[PDB]
Amino acid sequence: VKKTTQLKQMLNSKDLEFIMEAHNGLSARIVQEAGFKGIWGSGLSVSAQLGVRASNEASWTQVVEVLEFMSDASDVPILLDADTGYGNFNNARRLVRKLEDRGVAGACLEDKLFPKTNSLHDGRAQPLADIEEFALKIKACKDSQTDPDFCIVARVEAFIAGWGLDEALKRAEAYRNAGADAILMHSKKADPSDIEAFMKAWNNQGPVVIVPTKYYKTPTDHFRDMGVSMVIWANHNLRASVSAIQQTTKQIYDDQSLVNVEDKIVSVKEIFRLQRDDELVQAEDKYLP
Amino acid sequence: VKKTTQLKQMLNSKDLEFIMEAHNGLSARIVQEAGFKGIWGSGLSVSAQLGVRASNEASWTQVVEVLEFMSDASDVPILLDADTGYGNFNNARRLVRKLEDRGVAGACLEDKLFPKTNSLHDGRAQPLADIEEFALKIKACKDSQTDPDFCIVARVEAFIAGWGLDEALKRAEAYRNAGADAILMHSKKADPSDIEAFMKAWNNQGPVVIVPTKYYKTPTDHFRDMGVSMVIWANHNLRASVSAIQQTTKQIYDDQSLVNVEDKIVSVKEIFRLQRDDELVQAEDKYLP
Amino acid sequence: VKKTTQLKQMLNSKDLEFIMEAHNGLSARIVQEAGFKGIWGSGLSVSAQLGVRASNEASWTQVVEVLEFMSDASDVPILLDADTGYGNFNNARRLVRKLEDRGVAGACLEDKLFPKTNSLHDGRAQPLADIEEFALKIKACKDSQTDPDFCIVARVEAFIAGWGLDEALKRAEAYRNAGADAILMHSKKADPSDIEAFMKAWNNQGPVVIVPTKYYKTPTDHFRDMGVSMVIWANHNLRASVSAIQQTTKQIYDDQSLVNVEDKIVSVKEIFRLQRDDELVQAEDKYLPK
Amino acid sequence: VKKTTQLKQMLNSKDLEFIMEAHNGLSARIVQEAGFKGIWGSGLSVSAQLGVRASNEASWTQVVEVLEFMSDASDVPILLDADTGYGNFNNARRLVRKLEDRGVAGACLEDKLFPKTNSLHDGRAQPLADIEEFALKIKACKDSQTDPDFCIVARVEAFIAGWGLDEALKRAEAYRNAGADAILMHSKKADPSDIEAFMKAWNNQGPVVIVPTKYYKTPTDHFRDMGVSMVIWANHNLRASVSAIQQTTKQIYDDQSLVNVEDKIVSVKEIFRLQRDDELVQAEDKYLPK
Repeated sequence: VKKTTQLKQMLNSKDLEFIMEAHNGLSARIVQEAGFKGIWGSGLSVSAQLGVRASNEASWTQVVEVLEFMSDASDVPILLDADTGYGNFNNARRLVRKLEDRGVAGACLEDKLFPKTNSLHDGRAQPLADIEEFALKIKACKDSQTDPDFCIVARVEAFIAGWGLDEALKRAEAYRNAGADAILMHSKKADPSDIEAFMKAWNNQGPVVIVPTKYYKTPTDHFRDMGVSMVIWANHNLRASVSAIQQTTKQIYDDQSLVNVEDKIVSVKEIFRLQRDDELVQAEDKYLP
Repeated sequence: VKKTTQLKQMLNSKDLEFIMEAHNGLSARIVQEAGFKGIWGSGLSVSAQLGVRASNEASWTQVVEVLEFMSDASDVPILLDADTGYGNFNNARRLVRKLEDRGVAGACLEDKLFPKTNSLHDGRAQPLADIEEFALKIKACKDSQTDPDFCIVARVEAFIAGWGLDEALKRAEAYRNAGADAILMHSKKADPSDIEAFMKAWNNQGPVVIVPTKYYKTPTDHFRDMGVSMVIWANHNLRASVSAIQQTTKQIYDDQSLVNVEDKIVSVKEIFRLQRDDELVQAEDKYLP
Repeated sequence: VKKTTQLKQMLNSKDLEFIMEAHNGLSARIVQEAGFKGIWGSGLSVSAQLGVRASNEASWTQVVEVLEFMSDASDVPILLDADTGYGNFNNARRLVRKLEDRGVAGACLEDKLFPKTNSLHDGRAQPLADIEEFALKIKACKDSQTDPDFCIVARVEAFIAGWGLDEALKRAEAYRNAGADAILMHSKKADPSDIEAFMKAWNNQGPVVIVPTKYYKTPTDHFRDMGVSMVIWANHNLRASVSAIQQTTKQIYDDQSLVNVEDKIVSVKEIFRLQRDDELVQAEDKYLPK
Repeated sequence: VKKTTQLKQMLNSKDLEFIMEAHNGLSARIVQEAGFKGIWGSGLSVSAQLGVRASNEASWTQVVEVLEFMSDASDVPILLDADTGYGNFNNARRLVRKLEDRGVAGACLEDKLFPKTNSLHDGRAQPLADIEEFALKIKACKDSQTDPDFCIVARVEAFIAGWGLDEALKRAEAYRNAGADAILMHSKKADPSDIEAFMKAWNNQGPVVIVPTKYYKTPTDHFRDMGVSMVIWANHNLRASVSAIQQTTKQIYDDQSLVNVEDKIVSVKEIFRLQRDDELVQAEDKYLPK
């Protein structure tokens, strides 16, 4: 079954689904091997592994190539955190076609104003992309896909930006009506109130995706009770990697020896297995004289 | 001081120097922050993070771009594990110019036959690149660099391939005479005998670089006693990352919650700091109205 | 009707087919609008447009990227001249998988030693890739396609390398038996004698592709008579482009004016048409608020 | 003499300078061999050769990559038409840093709204990027160059956008004050009236670059009289290339022969020369065993 279809089924299923963040081919393979039915191509993680910020410093094609390697290394669908589509509807649909061709299952586009044009840090709510413009962007992507199952998730930034439930609902409905396959409802809060308020008002007009990072103490059954469709574990592999690399690097730096890390890290043979080195060995014996 | 010069000084200094493996921009930054004077752009790690094998599946330009991101994220020199130069002398010197332009400090080229043309698994020693050909490849790289301090490290595979000290010495001397800035003498052994045998016979004709991965129990002072110039901690950040990602992924998969990983990984704010998010914030306040 | 299938039908059709060289997205669209049923992604042309030599200087992914834009800009199949596959069978199949993914219809691989290991130029015949190695490379490529109709064309370098017909025949049969969709038989003669000799000895064991650049005075019907499946017009758009650019640049350099070129070149409106600018104009009208 | 410096001296020289458009490594080398002291990395040409529209469809890194091959194939400075910098000041400076690193000598940024947010076509004058935003973008670019001589040219869209001379002057002064090495003043008229009006009001506050594509009948000496620093021949190699490719492809399509093109296009030997194939031949002789 196509990865696009796999993701689409997840978004539309009656069960709470989960997708795990991965930021490179290696990361993607590990997530797949763990049993996750889906991968979250975190915009934060992809940019951070590259050493750059998540402000579209890396080009959209550079992001796409990272995801191409991720897609090549996984059988489960990857939902790409594509920010706002890297431009207008045209850049978004072009991105969609490229993701589609590389095997990526869907793209998550957010209704934030892009790029940042001013710098005002008052208490005001932050203006977002015009609703009709973003709805038309969603429509353009849906209209441009060649795989009817490719998914477009519309991330509503109303709560994050300082607006309220009414703005969140209006945007969610506009994007869902524009054809979004799911709505990712997000919040900056350390509790699930925004999510709760939205789900109550949403009346299940379509699948809802959430990112519990800040309110991670919330019992997962509470999301099920609310009919949430999918949970995204957004950036934990990247955060775990940094801890390990920082710890491993300092230890070696301090010891000028490998004695205190050798027993704490996977073997090199485990690395070869993750690269599927044996498939190549077999291939070499078959295709080389 | 230029990164090339930084690396060159390290190779020629009277002290045992160390460089730590890094496989992406994030990794490179962490190694730098830890205090390492140099970074080892591991061929194994770069390919593995991409989810592919270390058999030049990723193109040389794809490797170069990974290193471009690494170089952009570090001030210390990166010595790239460039396998055999991805082709003949011409591909090697072209690679050298691109690495040079991206800020990479040096390239390590090995005298293995590339690409693998046959598959015979007998006990015979494995044939390597013709000595004159490889020496000429080294010469071409040295002759093509526009930065006189860019470094070319010649990795001698004689011991690994099954040949002995005499072949290792002959190759080392030929490459050193061809202008190699240092000789990386490697072995597959779980003890330092090959390294010991070579250093005894080498009579310090030039800097020697080693990779203690398999004989990591060896006391580091023993390398100093032998006059080794540099130690490469080859792949430990990649191996540490995989352990963390595998552990973190399984935990979340099992718990369907973040409660058991949140306290074990770096915060998201630590990720922003590694991306130098504050420099951008400052820049936005200065360059945006 | 996938491009792969289109190219495959052309190779297996009963008529002499023709593919025109193109080296970028722009020339690919022009070749298509001209009515050509196929495009030749020339190694000489693609490397030349980039300003590098045709010796694997640009990486295979940079080449694939050029081909991606060409594929996007054309509805007809593109057959890429992929040298030897940029490495061994593994590099070759990964290349095929990437070309498939981007809409490229086929790849032409040649059996020469790669990369160059020595510079001896004595009159001797140049050694080629080991017949079995290359045959297995072809098989590895066929075995790894996800699209059954993707085409692998095997170019035999025997005549060019100095070997005779026997060796040209041996290699071709070997590559055909390995699964090549067609054999590209080439020679460095200014006459079609190597081709006539091979076609006679071949005995229609498979579609044969030729490049008549050097023996261009040979009537095309002669190729139909020999039962040649396809002809490649290998590099004339690149050569024509260079002539035009040199003359135009020279004219402007000398005149310090555009007066003597403006009437000899396409208008800017034609460029916009070739870019399909109007489609975007239409899309903005539909997808951007008023 | 770095390319950056070369381009900068041209912008600040007392003579009317000229840069020829090129869109790939091949045309860049041709422009150079013709004697042009500079190259115009046209946004129209680069996007067109790729077969896409000039609306930021190809990513900035794909554009930079094309420019990298162009830089490698030329010894004279290339001024890249970088639209608006592909985003805000941050995307613009990262672009400048990458262009510097690859040998590109300068970047031309324009003050139009990017990307397009709406499709209203009422007669109204089109709004542009906020003058302060763009000025700060220019400054951010100047502030981030590692090479002091890298050039930032600011293209003013006021006349084209429907605004008058006052606004064209306001923007230009603003961008010049921010540190632009030159101002590219453009108009969509078939006469140089907008340029004459601006040059008169400008009062030589800085080098001015123009593109006389639309008013090409205007004597070039007239631009010298106005004190114009540089002229850009914006897209004639691309236009000439398209003419040549269409004719050549058509000729071959109709004749199913190369007979009527072989004598009208450059020989293959000229392509090898342009690729500098002989240098590689010489290098192999020296670096490959016998």
